Amino acid sequence: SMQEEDTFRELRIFLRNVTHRLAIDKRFRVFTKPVDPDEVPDYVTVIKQPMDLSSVISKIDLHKYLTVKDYLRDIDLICSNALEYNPDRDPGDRLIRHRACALRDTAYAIIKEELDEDFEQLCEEIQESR
Ligand SMILES: Cc1cn([C@@H]2O[C@H](CO)[C@@H](O)[C@H]2O)c(=O)[nH]c1=O
Repeated sequence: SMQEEDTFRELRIFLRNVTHRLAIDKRFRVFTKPVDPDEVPDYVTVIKQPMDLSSVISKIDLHKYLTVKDYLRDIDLICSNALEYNPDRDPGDRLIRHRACALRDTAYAIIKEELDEDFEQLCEEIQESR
């Protein structure tokens, strides 16, 4: 449907806007790009599904997200990866875990305030019909 395509285009605009606001926050810099393999060579072995905000933008533009739920699974992945890969009591690990939790919480709070539930419901229904 042309009307369904308008729905998804609006979803994409909304997701780019949320992702931009996360990406510009200084606390979340570490999550804006894939990690440096030369810097952290065991990362690809420990973390099988790397995710970051640049990859999220790429996925939005590739029409990979048809719902906000599918977007949040990738935000959740950014966060869970950070908790799994940096689990220690040392301050560097604690800092990154705090920042990961904050990224997750911030994304969910923006969505809570700014996503219309009926718009998400529409997206989910279109997705489930395909
Ligand atoms: C996302 C992430 C990053 N880092 C460090 O910050 C650099 C830039 O991402 C990485 O190369 C790594 O040294 C980590 O140590 N753990 C992580 O989970």
